[PDB]
Amino acid sequence: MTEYKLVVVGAGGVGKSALTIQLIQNHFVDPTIEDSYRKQVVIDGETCLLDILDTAGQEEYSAMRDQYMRTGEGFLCVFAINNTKSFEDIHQYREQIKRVKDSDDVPMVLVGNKSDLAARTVESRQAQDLARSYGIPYIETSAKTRQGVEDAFYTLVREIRQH
Ligand SMILES: Nc1nc2c(ncn2[C@@H]2O[C@H](COP(=O)(O)OP(=O)(O)O)[C@@H](O)[C@H]2O)c(=O)[nH]1
Ligand SMILES: [Mg+2]
Repeated sequence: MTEYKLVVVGAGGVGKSALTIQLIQNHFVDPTIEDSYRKQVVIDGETCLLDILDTAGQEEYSAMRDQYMRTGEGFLCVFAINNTKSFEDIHQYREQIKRVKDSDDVPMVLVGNKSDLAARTVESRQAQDLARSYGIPYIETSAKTRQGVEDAFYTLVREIRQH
């Protein structure tokens, strides 16, 4: 069976775990433990197996994180739309992924999470522009309402398929 190795990266607190648990278990929810989840799904008719690594356990740029990240095929790069720092951080996360995969074109999607919360501090247009300047998709999402959550992950699989 076709497996898709996915990795969820981004600043602590943006909703990585909430997005993953919503995708896998269909409900909304330890920010230090790092682990992988699996689930058999059908995407565009293809029955397949997602293997999802939920990163945590310190900002980033330890070799330990790379030891975990290196096995990933595609990356879900998440920020929170009310946390400007988490959005600035995407540049670094993207750089770290390119270095660990030793590639200039790694399957990746930008995810603006916490779409249910108002008074956003990152406008959609700006995030759409970042994704476009990177040549990757942008999906907005809420781990809380589930809006956009399948679109974000399934989109990542479609990027893996096309690379
Ligand atoms: N309102 C709202 N809160 C969220 C969302 N996603 C995560 N959270 C909350 O943000 C905090 C961090 O979420 P978590 O998934 O643990 O973030 P992580 O550190 O990136 O794994 C927790 O209070 C979560 O319940 C979301 O989409 N909407
Ligand atoms: Mg977490």
